[PDB]
Amino acid sequence: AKRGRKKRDRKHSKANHGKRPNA
Amino acid sequence: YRQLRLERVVLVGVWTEGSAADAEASLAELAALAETAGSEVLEGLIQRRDKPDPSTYIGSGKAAELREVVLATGADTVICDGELSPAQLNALEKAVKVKVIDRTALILDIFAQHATSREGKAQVSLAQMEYMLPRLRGWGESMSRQAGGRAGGAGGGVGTRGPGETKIETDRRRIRERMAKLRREIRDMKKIRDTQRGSRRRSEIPSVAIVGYTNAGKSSLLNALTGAGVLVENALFATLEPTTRRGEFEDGRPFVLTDTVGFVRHLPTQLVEAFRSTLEEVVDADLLIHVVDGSDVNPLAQINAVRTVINEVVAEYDIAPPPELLVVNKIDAATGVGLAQLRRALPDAVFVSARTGDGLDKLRSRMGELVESTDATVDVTIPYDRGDLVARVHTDGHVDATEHTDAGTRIKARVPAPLAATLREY
Amino acid sequence: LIKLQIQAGQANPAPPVGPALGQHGVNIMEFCKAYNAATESQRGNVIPVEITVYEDRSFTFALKTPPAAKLLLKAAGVQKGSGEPHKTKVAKVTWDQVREIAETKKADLNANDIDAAAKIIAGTARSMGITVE
Amino acid sequence: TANIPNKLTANVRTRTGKGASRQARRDGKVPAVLYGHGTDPQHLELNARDFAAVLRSHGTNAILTLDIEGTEQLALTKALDVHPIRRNIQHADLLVVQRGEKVTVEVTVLVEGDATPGTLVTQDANTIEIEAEALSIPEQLTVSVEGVEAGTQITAGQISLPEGVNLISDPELLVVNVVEAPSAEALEEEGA
Amino acid sequence: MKVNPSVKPICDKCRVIRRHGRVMVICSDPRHKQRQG
Amino acid sequence: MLIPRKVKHRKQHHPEQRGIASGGTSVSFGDYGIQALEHAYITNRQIESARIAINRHIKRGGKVWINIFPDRPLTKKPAETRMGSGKGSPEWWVANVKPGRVLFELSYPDEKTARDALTRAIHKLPIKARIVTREE
RNA sequence: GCCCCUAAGCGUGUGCUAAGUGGAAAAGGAUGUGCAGUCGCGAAGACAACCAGGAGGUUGGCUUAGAAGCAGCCACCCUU
Repeated sequence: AKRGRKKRDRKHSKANHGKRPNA
Repeated sequence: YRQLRLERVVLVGVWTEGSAADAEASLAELAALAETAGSEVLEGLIQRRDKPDPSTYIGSGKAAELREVVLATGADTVICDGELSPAQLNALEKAVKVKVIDRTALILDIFAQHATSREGKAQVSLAQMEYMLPRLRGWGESMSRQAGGRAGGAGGGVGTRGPGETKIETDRRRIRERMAKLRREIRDMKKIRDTQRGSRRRSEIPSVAIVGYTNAGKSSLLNALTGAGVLVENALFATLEPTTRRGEFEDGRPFVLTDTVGFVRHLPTQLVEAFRSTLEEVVDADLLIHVVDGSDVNPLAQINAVRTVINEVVAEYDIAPPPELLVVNKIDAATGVGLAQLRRALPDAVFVSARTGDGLDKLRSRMGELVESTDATVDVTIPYDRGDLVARVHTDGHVDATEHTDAGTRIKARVPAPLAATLREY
Repeated sequence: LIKLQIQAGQANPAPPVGPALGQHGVNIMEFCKAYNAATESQRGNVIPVEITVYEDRSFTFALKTPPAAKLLLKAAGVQKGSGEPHKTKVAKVTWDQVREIAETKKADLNANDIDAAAKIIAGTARSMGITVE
Repeated sequence: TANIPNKLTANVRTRTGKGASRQARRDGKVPAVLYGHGTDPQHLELNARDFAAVLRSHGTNAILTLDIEGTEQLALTKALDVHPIRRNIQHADLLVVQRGEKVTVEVTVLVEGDATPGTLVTQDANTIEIEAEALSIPEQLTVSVEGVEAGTQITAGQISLPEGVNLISDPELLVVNVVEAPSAEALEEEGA
Repeated sequence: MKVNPSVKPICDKCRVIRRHGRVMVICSDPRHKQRQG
Repeated sequence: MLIPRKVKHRKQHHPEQRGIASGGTSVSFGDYGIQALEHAYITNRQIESARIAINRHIKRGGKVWINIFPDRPLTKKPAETRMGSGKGSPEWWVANVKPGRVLFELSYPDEKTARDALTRAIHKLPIKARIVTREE
């Protein structure tokens, strides 16, 4: 689960503005 | 477990033992069990059969009439008064096109729905898992419409297909592993059950175990005698775990009253090995209180069924509980005029209504002789300055009155052996 | 120092009296003789006694009295009673010892104040429901 | 019974709208409307703290003499809006009134005595409409249920109203009902 | 020292505390002592 | 047991949960109430357990009132059957609740124990809930 | 984005952070601090502490193996 959790939580960076593909 | 729609049921049986009266009693017992489980009995019938048919458990013509009557009554549930096989039930269902179960299925369902604690809930769950174990291949729905459920191919060398064991074998393996884990768990909690009463039987004290077929005590006798109110009911198999209290004589020695769950005749041989609580309790009990109903059609049937179960467990566990006194309660109900018939061959038939009642003075006075076997029987003379000569001579259990003297007092009562062995001096 | 209030018309029948007399290194019969000669002679009503055994083994008691709650016990009352507060009437106390009730003892556990009569008028009366009329 | 009006301040809202309302609310003010029989639409910005304080002290029915740029306006609260999640005010309706106006008002009822030692007491609806003058508005009317046998239904037909007060709603709606105390069996049965 | 994410006093005599960062309950009775961890 | 006597449509979409509850934001029947603070899908067994706890706390007095009722048959897919081929059978009776809605109400003399039992019932629910009063 | 890698600020001021939280996360609990209001007391020295205060008929209650302030119980209109 850790892999998916990290992947989808990376979207919370200031550069992604909370939207991240495949997440 | 899964519970579905009820209240539309039919009952099918085969009368191969006993007489017509006994077959009718079995039918009535099944009807009462279904009623308690939450069903409405529509039609229950028995076939005079030497042994159940190996196809439908009833026979071709019987199945025809059952289809007719069930179609006319608009029911969709059939109940067999026995322990049918997957082969039996497959045809018994294909002949009617409605759900089919048996008395053991009914009993497991009611146990599951009445279970109070995780302990018994897991026990009943294991019982039903192990009853449904045979129906992996026997589950035609599981093993039907399955063309290509696996890789039906071979070859020399690379195959890349990894059902290295038959899909049915994998199912058997997985369910066996589940059941093994559950069995390990129910064995493990043996220690938990033990340590719960660990304090008990350490300080040895008389233990009277109240035994009886289902619907006999339902903890009513416990509530009436000890005075502690616990779950008591007129329904069947309501008390799902034991419970002890302090009730005793005027003597300070406690008579721990051990509750027992009901024992229905013709058990499905799945709980008698799982639900060990009551069995261990009766094994360790000092006295037995056998509960009987004085207005039943055949109290002796339940009496001997209980006696047989007790003897089986006794021989299994290498013990011998000599004290076995019966009590024919449920006489205050006045629903049985065979009181003289019972009394002419069965002493100690005190009367208590189904849920309430009194008149247990004679009961207690007759029961005491079998548990009041202490060895104290020591008298002493305490001197003028009693001071601390009150600890275990008066502030103890089985302590009696005595005379008085100027030089302290002549205590003519009984002092317990372990508590006061030599501390007293004549 | 021990004090008692249960039925005092006794001749050493019960542990509170017999062993008490026979213990504590006191005379086996002197205090009992004085007790029976004085209090039983005086109708042997409820007679609380305090033990203050001096070095001479003699502690003279007095004509003690129960509180204003249960003065009838000594006056003309029955030993019966109740245990729950605010219980139904059991008996009455006539206005004959209105001041004598205050002549027995005047103090409390603490050194707070005085007028134990003005305290007991309503302190230990409502405990069981005993009435005073 | 004759209360005294409470002095207060209230400034005319310069700009209106949702953004203005939110900004004023964040600041601490509250937008309200002062209407009246004189047909005088107004948009005032009251102080949330003072408004809450006067409500809690003098209840909902409190004469607020709010200074309208020097001159005073006698205002009577009609209804108020409280956000469900914050319990914070959002607006209220004020009626500009004078001395000598028997305007209808809404009041609550409490109980002084509790109940008998073998029964129970409950509240049906503590909302009664009365006719009281503008300068004298009662509040929190008491109800006598001191040691009263159960089974009775005290409506608004036996409520003692102060001088110069009249009831509006019929004296038939249930305000209180002294019902017998249930047992454990009934308490489990209800809602089962 | 029954440990669990949740604790609370049992008697009026035992008192909560934040010892060494981890929260505990100190009781005159050794049976009621607990820690969060 | 709290089950609807019948339903106009036995299978229905999932109930949209958005915003704050327009109504049921105060104690009407009782005096102290359970004001929820998060979207939740309450069920018959949940409410039954909460009521059991409340009535076990309360012995022979006071009163409790259920505010919400499960009136949405929520269908769970049947046994594995992969996926597809029609909707599942009704298996739950759910009630949607949004923030601010009142679930339970009670009127009890003993205020301390009343609030205690209310807090216990709240803990039994799957969402945060405050205790509110009929008065302001 | 601006300490080094890595270009740009170990920027300026007002506060929080003790957890490296920052630099994953829930139901739950909880004398941390940052900061709003508020309670009867209340700079009378409040409050804590040192403190004289050790069975009032106080061994009653349901009772007598004692109900021995005291296993426990339904009440504390009780004061120079």
